[PDB]
Amino acid sequence: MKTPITEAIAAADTQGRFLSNTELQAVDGRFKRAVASMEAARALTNNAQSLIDGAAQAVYQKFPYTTTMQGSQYASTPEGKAKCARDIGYYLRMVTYCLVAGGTGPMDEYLIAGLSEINSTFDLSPSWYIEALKYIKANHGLTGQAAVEANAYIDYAINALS
Amino acid sequence: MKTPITEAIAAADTQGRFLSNTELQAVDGRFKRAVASMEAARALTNNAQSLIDGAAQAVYQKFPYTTTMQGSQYASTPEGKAKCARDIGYYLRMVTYCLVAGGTGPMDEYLIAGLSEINSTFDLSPSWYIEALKYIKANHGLTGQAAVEANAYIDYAINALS
Amino acid sequence: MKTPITEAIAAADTQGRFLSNTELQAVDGRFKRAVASMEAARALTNNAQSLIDGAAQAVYQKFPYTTTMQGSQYASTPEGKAKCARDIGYYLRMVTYCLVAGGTGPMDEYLIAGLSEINSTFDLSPSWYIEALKYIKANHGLTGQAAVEANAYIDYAINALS
Amino acid sequence: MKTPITEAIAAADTQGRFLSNTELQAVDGRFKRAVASMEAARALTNNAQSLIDGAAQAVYQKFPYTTTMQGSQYASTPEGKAKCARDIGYYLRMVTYCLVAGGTGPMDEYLIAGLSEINSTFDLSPSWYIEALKYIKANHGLTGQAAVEANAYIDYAINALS
Amino acid sequence: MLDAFAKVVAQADARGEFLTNAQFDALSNLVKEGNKRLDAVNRITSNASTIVANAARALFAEQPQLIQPGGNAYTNRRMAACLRDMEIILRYVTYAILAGDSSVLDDRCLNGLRETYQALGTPGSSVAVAIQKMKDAAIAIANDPNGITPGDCSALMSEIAGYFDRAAAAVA
Amino acid sequence: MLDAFAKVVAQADARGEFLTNAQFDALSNLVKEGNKRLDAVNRITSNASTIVANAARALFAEQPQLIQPGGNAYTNRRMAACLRDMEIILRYVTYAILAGDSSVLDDRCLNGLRETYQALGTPGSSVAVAIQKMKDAAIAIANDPNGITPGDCSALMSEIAGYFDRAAAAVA
Amino acid sequence: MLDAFAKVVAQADARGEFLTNAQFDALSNLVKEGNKRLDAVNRITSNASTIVANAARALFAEQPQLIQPGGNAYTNRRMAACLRDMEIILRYVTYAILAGDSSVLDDRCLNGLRETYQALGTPGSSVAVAIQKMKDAAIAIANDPNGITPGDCSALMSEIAGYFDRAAAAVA
Amino acid sequence: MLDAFAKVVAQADARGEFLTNAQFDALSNLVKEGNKRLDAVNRITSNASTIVANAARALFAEQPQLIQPGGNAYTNRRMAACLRDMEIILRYVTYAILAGDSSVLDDRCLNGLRETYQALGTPGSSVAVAIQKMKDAAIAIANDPNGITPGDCSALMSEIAGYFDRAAAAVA
Amino acid sequence: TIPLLSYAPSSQNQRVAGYEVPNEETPWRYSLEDAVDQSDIDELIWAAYRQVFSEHVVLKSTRQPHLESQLANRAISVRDFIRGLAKSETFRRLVVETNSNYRLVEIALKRLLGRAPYNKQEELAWSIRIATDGWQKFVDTLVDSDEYTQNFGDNTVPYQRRRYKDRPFNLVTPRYSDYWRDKLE
Ligand SMILES: CCC1=C(C)/C(=C/C2=NC(=C\c3[nH]c(/C=C4\NC(=O)[C@H](C)[C@H]4CC)c(C)c3CCC(=O)O)/C(CCC(=O)O)=C2C)NC1=O
Ligand SMILES: CCC1=C(C)/C(=C/C2=NC(=C\c3[nH]c(/C=C4\NC(=O)[C@H](C)[C@H]4CC)c(C)c3CCC(=O)O)/C(CCC(=O)O)=C2C)NC1=O
Ligand SMILES: CCC1=C(C)/C(=C/C2=NC(=C\c3[nH]c(/C=C4\NC(=O)[C@H](C)[C@H]4CC)c(C)c3CCC(=O)O)/C(CCC(=O)O)=C2C)NC1=O
Ligand SMILES: CCC1=C(C)/C(=C/C2=NC(=C\c3[nH]c(/C=C4\NC(=O)[C@H](C)[C@H]4CC)c(C)c3CCC(=O)O)/C(CCC(=O)O)=C2C)NC1=O
Ligand SMILES: CCC1=C(C)/C(=C/C2=NC(=C\c3[nH]c(/C=C4\NC(=O)[C@H](C)[C@H]4CC)c(C)c3CCC(=O)O)/C(CCC(=O)O)=C2C)NC1=O
Ligand SMILES: CCC1=C(C)/C(=C/C2=NC(=C\c3[nH]c(/C=C4\NC(=O)[C@H](C)[C@H]4CC)c(C)c3CCC(=O)O)/C(CCC(=O)O)=C2C)NC1=O
Ligand SMILES: CCC1=C(C)/C(=C/C2=NC(=C\c3[nH]c(/C=C4\NC(=O)[C@H](C)[C@H]4CC)c(C)c3CCC(=O)O)/C(CCC(=O)O)=C2C)NC1=O
Ligand SMILES: CCC1=C(C)/C(=C/C2=NC(=C\c3[nH]c(/C=C4\NC(=O)[C@H](C)[C@H]4CC)c(C)c3CCC(=O)O)/C(CCC(=O)O)=C2C)NC1=O
Ligand SMILES: CCC1=C(C)/C(=C/C2=NC(=C\c3[nH]c(/C=C4\NC(=O)[C@H](C)[C@H]4CC)c(C)c3CCC(=O)O)/C(CCC(=O)O)=C2C)NC1=O
Ligand SMILES: CCC1=C(C)/C(=C/C2=NC(=C\c3[nH]c(/C=C4\NC(=O)[C@H](C)[C@H]4CC)c(C)c3CCC(=O)O)/C(CCC(=O)O)=C2C)NC1=O
Ligand SMILES: CCC1=C(C)/C(=C/C2=NC(=C\c3[nH]c(/C=C4\NC(=O)[C@H](C)[C@H]4CC)c(C)c3CCC(=O)O)/C(CCC(=O)O)=C2C)NC1=O
Ligand SMILES: CCC1=C(C)/C(=C/C2=NC(=C\c3[nH]c(/C=C4\NC(=O)[C@H](C)[C@H]4CC)c(C)c3CCC(=O)O)/C(CCC(=O)O)=C2C)NC1=O
Repeated sequence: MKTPITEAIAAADTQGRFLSNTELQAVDGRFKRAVASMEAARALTNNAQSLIDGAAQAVYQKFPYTTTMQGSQYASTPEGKAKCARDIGYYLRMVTYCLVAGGTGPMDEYLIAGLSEINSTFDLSPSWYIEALKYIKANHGLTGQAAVEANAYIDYAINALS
Repeated sequence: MKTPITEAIAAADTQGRFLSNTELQAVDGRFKRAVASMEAARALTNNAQSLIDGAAQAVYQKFPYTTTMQGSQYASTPEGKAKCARDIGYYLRMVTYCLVAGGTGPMDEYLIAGLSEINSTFDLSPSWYIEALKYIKANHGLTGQAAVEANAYIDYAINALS
Repeated sequence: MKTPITEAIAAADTQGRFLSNTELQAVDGRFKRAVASMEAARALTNNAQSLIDGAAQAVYQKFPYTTTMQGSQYASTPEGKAKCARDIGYYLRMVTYCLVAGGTGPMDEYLIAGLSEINSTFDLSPSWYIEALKYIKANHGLTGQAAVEANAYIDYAINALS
Repeated sequence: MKTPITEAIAAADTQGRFLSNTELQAVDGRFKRAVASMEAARALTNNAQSLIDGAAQAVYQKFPYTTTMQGSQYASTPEGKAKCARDIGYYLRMVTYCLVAGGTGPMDEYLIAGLSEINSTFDLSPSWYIEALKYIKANHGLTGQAAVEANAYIDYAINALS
Repeated sequence: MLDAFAKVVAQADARGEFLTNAQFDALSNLVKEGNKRLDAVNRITSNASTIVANAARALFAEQPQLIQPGGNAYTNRRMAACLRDMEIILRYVTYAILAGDSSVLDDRCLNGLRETYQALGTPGSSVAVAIQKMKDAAIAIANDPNGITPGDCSALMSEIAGYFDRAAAAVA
Repeated sequence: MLDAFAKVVAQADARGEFLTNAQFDALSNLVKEGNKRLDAVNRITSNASTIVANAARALFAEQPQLIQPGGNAYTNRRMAACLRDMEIILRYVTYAILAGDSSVLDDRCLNGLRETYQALGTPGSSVAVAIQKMKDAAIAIANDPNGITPGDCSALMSEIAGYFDRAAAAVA
Repeated sequence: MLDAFAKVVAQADARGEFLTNAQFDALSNLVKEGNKRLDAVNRITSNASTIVANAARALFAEQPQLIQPGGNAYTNRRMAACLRDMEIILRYVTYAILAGDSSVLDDRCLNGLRETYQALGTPGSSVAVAIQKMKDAAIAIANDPNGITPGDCSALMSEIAGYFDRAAAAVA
Repeated sequence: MLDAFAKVVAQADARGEFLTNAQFDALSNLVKEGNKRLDAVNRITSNASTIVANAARALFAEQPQLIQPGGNAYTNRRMAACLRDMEIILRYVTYAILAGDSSVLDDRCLNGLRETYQALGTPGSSVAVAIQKMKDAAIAIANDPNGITPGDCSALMSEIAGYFDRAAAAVA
Repeated sequence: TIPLLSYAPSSQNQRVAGYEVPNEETPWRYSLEDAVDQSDIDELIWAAYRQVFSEHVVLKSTRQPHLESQLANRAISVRDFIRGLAKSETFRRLVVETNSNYRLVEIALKRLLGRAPYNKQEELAWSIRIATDGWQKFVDTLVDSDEYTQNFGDNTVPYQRRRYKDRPFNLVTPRYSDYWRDKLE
């Protein structure tokens, strides 16, 4: 996975050499930022229950048609509302995982990989997820450099959906 | 492009052989079908304006929110309505091109290639064009084998967008 | 084999695409030509014993040294006559197989492949078989486009040998 | 290994052709020059013990400062003296194989290959063996062609080490 | 790389007998009923995307373990792979239908597929049930009697079902 | 590459207007004489070997410098190469005839062929003469009025000559 | 190839549940002990060549059968190979130390290592002895504390010994 | 690939002992009879085409099922392949004869060839018979005392026969 | 550092010679040498993507935009495009990380070079190439082998050399073997 530690290790493995001081400096920077990163991850996960529901309602408000006009792609049925909750929960869980991993690795492996391929087959408009992630970026409740890390990952997902 | 004529020629070219009776029989079948193909293309282009207008209204009825929701991606503004007409006209024009070419070549080289990237970047939901092409498939006003051919190419576009 | 249907299948398989109307039109052309192809095949097979013997005598007359000059690569012995008859019969039998298959597949798999190696190692000058095939091409006993098809496959064999 | 016979075989095999007269001439030359080389090999094996003893004393005298420093990479201790004798013997033992093989094949297979990494890790200076083998090179007791061919192999090894 | 024609020609070449009248009249029947075959394959290929998508929705509804976290059809990359595999099976079956022979299907798709699935751990039984769902959907849409010149082609539909069944049994 | 149908479609797409009635009529005229195009290609391809052989013997008789020692078409290896390239030109021209357009001929065979011969040191003028020999031989064989349903195929024969001329002018 | 953070995240992804408070405190402890890990890898990498070479000197004498004629370390080339493989194991172990888990050691190495040597004809038991001798060398060089603020780094030494033992047991 | 001299030096290196007198005189005997070895390989390779052709005629005379339609070397393709494989075995055994050892023959020709023929359907027994036919041919052509300075070379022909036999036993 | 330990080659279809005209099972030859129009160049690029990565894993994120533009402007040879696919990070994550060196030799040989391993000894023989030189250098030498230059020149997409009555490598070899499935449930 695209974790800072593993990225340094792979860079050294490409050249078949023992870990040079450059890689060690990189991982040291990761450890120094990890305090803020882990506090941000804790904050997001302990507020996750409110965030997921709020994002669901936000997308329902921004796209009223997604709540009314019939179709499996829409949340016209309670089953569809469950699907919506499940998927926005997936996104929130992945962002917390990326926050703790220190890189985009987790969301790239479990979400972004082939995201475009399937969101067209099942006819899930990416704009829905875009708006939901924007809500989460506005109500995350983090501050300072913790906030900057979390918002960076959220926006990575936003740009990937687009 | 993947025109029957060119397809057989390329198949013989990669095998470094003069065109044998197999390829000649294939292109003969193409010429036998060409009479109906040309008939179908004539029919589609002679009533092109009616088909374009009807398809526009069809998507406006199936998706009411696209006619009111503010934003550039929607046709709430008259400019957007003009753009929508232009696009569905493009689709119909390519259908006629494919009918004349006897293959999917034109469609792949002028529409399908990179279709996902454009419909994702400008936030143009594929379902819109899906519904438009369904209307065209229902109102084409063809009969017999000619209708079969046109329907097949329209559905190729539909499945390519999906 | 290189049969038209299978050739279209393989062409679509290399690109991983379902059989679009291009392939379907090719197979339709094969079926439309099948009427004449089957006529020609029946004509060649029902008269497959007079022509084989006639071609043997034709080669003996054009090249009198091939049945009198001493050696093992000649038809002077009765066993040599049997082998010569078997060879001309093989060419005619392969042409009929290609006529029924619709394509040159049978010819390539059972005859054309490795033709030069055998004609060079066993001292079988191609000219002998060229003349034999010319005799068959002149006395096949067909008319119209069926005659065209017979005289196309036999000429392919001629231009492959030499 | 890189024997003249073997090299000709390999050159013919990579082309896929039967042995032409060029290769046969080369192997003939090998046999013609294999009279003197085999004589030299016989001579050097029959007096092998005396010549290795002389070479051992030669290196002890040329490098007494290594002969006195205590350590694993030195012959100062009696166990190290035994090791030094065996390795000097190894060089002579390989030179006889080289003489019989008529090529540099044994040199590359039993030594030379990875000489740098060994002389870097154990740091056993090649100069030790080089001085011993120069003693051998003058005292070998060959004459004429035997002497010059043996000298050629010996100096190939010496210049290869450096 | 065989079709019906190549199959019969290969038998005839193995025996070494000139094509018999019986073989000729046995293949003329195939050509005479070729337009029906072409229509069937055209209908299945025209609805390919919808067929695979609907069957996939049904499969994940009947076996939720696949789409639950930790299942083999989770993480959205493996979901894409699963959809791709379903459409691949449909594609090779379509090849088999148009050819009229199972040679292509057994030469490329069903030549040891079990081993790959077995090694990766992908549940083969679930794949089989998915193929069967695709079978019923496709056969129904192709045999839809309204919208085409009528005729009796139950035999061809049974052959299509046989191809789907062959794949489902060979992978499971 | 663009065949005739593809060429008209591509031009219409570049301008951005549905194919007009005049273009439709032109394409209908082309398909009305399509059988003639197919017959011509069949006749030329079945005599390929004889065409190239006769033209080669004539070329070496008219320009002996090629087969003289020290010339370009000598040493029996370059003779093989010369025959191979002559038949290559014939093959791509036959492709062009069947297509109805010179795009394939101009994209693979004569595309950057002048530079190739100029670097190799072969006389391009002689190559042009060889192509002309092939032109007369092939046009005679293809326009042979005995053996098939009578009619006027002169327009197509002129088109075939045009392809050969295009190659001959592009190599020299 | 995973790291500590990625390992816990992967287990959490299999479970499909947000990172628990317990996991958070575990990773916080891992970050708390980061500086010592970095120091250890820096120190071992600065002396890597000397470490392996010194251990090798002793290994060949304590196992003379390998360097006697007919043994697996005999000849210059195979001696070079043995040194090379010792250094390879050391390199992948250093990778593992920085990672914090033995995942890298088992992924691109130690996956069938015993079988490879067994097919090559190398005695696996002797390889195990070599790995253990290397293990002693490495634990010693990392556990010679001087020149830096002291701490109880015994945990790091124990986990390094665990990595070396894992390799030794995997090859024998 | 080890020839005779390389084989003895390799065995001596494994033992770690200077080349023994016995091995010296063995290789000296080989060199004294070297002209005979060279002449044998020269005769076999100079008649390679005729050897393979005559052996092929004999094979198809003794086993007519091969050239009967629907057999195992029927069709020009499989005929060419059978001729090719006969010549290939001859080529690698000639290599072995010049070398003086069978290492090349068992490493680059007979190294799994039995499995290849098991899968292909080619009879291993029949190819062994063919190898024996070529053995008789090569032994007879080399044993033509007319045209060469005479002497007793049957001893050297016995090992050529041995190499042919080794191939025949290894192929099935 | 060491002359790669010699391996004994086994008889294979690719090693054998055969005077066959192309079959319907012919691999199909995607050659950029003709400098075909952009639409056909798309097919060629897709075939290389289909070979280095499997059809299964070639998604949008896998697609390198730079590579798409590379092989469009008659740039570095198709061989170098293949090498770029091979050394790309997504390939290392998908293949290199999920297999051991011994299996990696087999996978890369089947896909990049297009021939199966000659024998287990060859799998061992090039495993060290991966280790000492580095995976990037291993694929470098893999596509810089004399065999490769003969097999696919420069502008020819790699293909299975000749799977005559043989299962295609893609359909017999998974992305990773069941051995790594121990990390899966
Ligand atoms: C962990 C990585 C991962 C992701 C992201 C994922 C997404 C995912 N969402 C899906 C569907 C869906 N997702 C939704 C969600 C929504 N409905 C709405 O109204 C909203 C706008 C929206 C929430 C924001 C719906 C309704 C479907 C069903 C689509 C259908 O049946 O047609 C499906 C198809 C199968 C299904 O119906 O569940 C997948 C695979 N699966 C994964 O394994
Ligand atoms: C010839 C092949 C071809 C296609 C297919 C194509 C699509 C295409 N559609 C576009 C925009 C657009 N397409 C629409 C279409 C629609 N609006 C609606 O409400 C409907 C639901 C729908 C019609 C069915 C609209 C409104 C825009 C402008 C969007 C924007 O600027 O944000 C644009 C952006 C440039 C522009 O604004 O024109 C492209 C490139 N372009 C091409 O060259
Ligand atoms: C179906 C594909 C196929 C072909 C074409 C084929 C041809 C073929 N013809 C052969 C021989 C032969 N063919 C002839 C034929 C002729 N004698 C004459 O006087 C005439 C001029 C001429 C007939 C036109 C002769 C004499 C031989 C024997 C050659 C010899 O043993 O020297 C042989 C040598 C092996 C035979 O008995 O052992 C082959 C392989 N075999 C095949 O499997
Ligand atoms: C052209 C013939 C062909 C077949 C049949 C084929 C199968 C095939 N499917 C694969 C992956 C896969 N196949 C599936 C399939 C499924 N997951 C599910 O939940 C379902 C039960 C099932 C779909 C119905 C999945 C999820 C993967 C990805 C596995 C992974 O990367 O972890 C792989 C792994 C290597 C790769 O990704 O390229 C192969 C080889 N490949 C082929 O080339
Ligand atoms: C490009 C390839 C191609 C297509 C697509 C094609 C269509 C085609 N289908 C036809 C007939 C037909 N199609 C059917 C098919 C069916 N009967 C049923 O009950 C089913 C619902 C369906 C089968 C699944 C039948 C019975 C006929 C009339 C008899 C015949 O010619 O086959 C006909 C002849 C009569 C007519 O004009 O309707 C054409 C031209 N022809 C072609 O050459
Ligand atoms: C395998 C593909 C295929 C071929 C090859 C084919 C040949 C073919 N050519 C035909 C006619 C013809 N062929 C010619 C040909 C010529 N007239 C001349 O004066 C020239 C010497 C020569 C052309 C260079 C003409 C004029 C016709 C009648 C009109 C036409 O159909 O084009 C006909 C119809 C009349 C008949 O012969 O029964 C057929 C079936 N049909 C096919 O489906
Ligand atoms: C994935 C990590 C990795 C490992 C583990 C690896 C090991 C490895 N070591 C090898 C050789 C070897 N390895 C040794 C090692 C030893 N010699 C001894 O005397 C000792 C008993 C032992 C050290 C303690 C030797 C001597 C050879 C050469 C064998 C020969 O050529 O005969 C080979 C044989 C093929 C070759 O030389 O390329 C492999 C695959 N390569 C790798 O890429
Ligand atoms: C058959 C080809 C072959 C060669 C050439 C060879 C060289 C060789 N020399 C070695 C060591 C050695 N070489 C010496 C030699 C010397 N000490 C001195 O003071 C002198 C100046 C000098 C004699 C010239 C010593 C003392 C060792 C042992 C070092 C150790 O084990 O640490 C070793 C290490 C293992 C061992 O002791 O055997 C090898 C492998 N090995 C081979 O298989
Ligand atoms: C570029 C890579 C890199 C390195 C090499 C690095 C080393 C490093 N080690 C440190 C301290 C330290 N290192 C140790 C470690 C140890 N305790 C022991 O008993 C052992 C002997 C040893 C483990 C090997 C301790 C206890 C401290 C001081 C307290 C602490 O920083 O946690 C410190 C903080 C104070 C200082 O500068 O000394 C740094 C920066 N930092 C880096 O970013
Ligand atoms: C360098 C060592 C080497 C050998 C020997 C070898 C054998 C070999 N022979 C082959 C072909 C073949 N080999 C035979 C063999 C025979 N049929 C018979 O009736 C005879 C008894 C026998 C001749 C002695 C046939 C019939 C084929 C053709 C297979 C086919 O086209 O279907 C093939 C198939 C693939 C190909 O043609 O490339 C191999 C691998 N390959 C090698 O690399
Ligand atoms: C270019 C490679 C090369 C070849 C081909 C070669 C052959 C060769 N064979 C020779 C003699 C000979 N050749 C034979 C061989 C035979 N005795 C028999 O009964 C058999 C019929 C036959 C075995 C083929 C004998 C007995 C001698 C005389 C003694 C000898 O020199 O070996 C001689 C010495 C006298 C002469 O010039 O003829 C040479 C040079 N030498 C070479 O360097
Ligand atoms: C080193 C990184 C890099 C750059 C920068 C680059 C540029 C680049 N852009 C290209 C295409 C293109 N670029 C455009 C660009 C534009 N059309 C417009 O109306 C706009 C004003 C403008 C966008 C801002 C178009 C339309 C093409 C397609 C031309 C064609 O292939 O037909 C091409 C042709 C081949 C290809 O598509 O790859 C190159 C080489 N290529 C590279 O490898």
